[PDB]
Amino acid sequence: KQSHFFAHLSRLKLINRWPLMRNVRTENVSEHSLQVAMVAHALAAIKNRKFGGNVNAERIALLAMYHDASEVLTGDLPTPEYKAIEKIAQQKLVDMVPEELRDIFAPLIDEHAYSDEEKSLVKQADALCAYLKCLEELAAGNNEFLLAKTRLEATLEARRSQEMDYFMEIFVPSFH
Amino acid sequence: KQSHFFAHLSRLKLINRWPLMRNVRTENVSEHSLQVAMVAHALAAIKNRKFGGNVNAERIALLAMYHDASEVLTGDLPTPQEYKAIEKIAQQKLVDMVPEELRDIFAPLIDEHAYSDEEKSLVKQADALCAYLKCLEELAAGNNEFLLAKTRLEATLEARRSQEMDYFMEIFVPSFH
Repeated sequence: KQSHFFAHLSRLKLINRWPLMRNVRTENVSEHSLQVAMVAHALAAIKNRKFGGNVNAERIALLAMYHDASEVLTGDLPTPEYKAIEKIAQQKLVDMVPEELRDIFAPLIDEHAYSDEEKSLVKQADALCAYLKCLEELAAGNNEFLLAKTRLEATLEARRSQEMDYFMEIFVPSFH
Repeated sequence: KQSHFFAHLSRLKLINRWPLMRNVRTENVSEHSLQVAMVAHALAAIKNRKFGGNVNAERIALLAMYHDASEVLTGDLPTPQEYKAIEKIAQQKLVDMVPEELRDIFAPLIDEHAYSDEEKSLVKQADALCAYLKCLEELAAGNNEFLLAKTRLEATLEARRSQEMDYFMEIFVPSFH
């Protein structure tokens, strides 16, 4: 009868990111995830408004909100077959959803269920938010994020798009 | 041409909730908004799935995400009403920061203006639930400062009672210990 799904989701805030480093401010996955939802929805809106897109931006936000949800079960594995830790964790999380509601939540949690465009937008937003964390940490005189900023920059180019270009041009200078 | 909008949104994680009590763990507005969006979405999908709903559950999530956004300009004012006009002012300040070409997208998310009545009701249900869930968390960690808030959030929840909330409470809420 009773599901522990939301009980586990409530632990996202407990999972800390960037653990191999001194952080001026510790960022948890719940915070990261809201920021990614917000950036991803903006990328989607921009693509629709300016670059011919036909994206469900509200849907994109919701995917972004759940994208790192399995980490309540695994913790954060920092990136310098673990896609298999992740797949298992996502399934175990989806298995907690009552059967009659599970088809709602499965494509939110399971990244393999994302269309190629949805996953592109979500991963653009994730890299920008990671990059933006690097700038905030830099701006507060923390040089430990120098390296991370440089590879994030390689990632950002790899995931380059018109909507990212716009975002970077218009909203990112303000983070200095 | 450069907007400070997202630079200000980034600050939501700096704003702390329940300021007048000792918290076992301090909850920020970013952590709250996410949990509200998750709850709001679930209350919308449940209504749709089991109780004859026709709501856009993704729209509802988005709104929930932005419901407290203006608090990056005002901070958090605990629950006691000209303070509504002041929140109205902070919102429009935030809206004014959006590039003109996107402002019609963002304006309705920040101001309680888009909101259809069912849509505003689901977000408020979710906000009350998440306030209540936090009271449960603190009580179960040994913190009696939250009893009183619990008692008054239960009256708020009765007042906002719905079928989909009844479902949520019965299935998902006892597990928070």
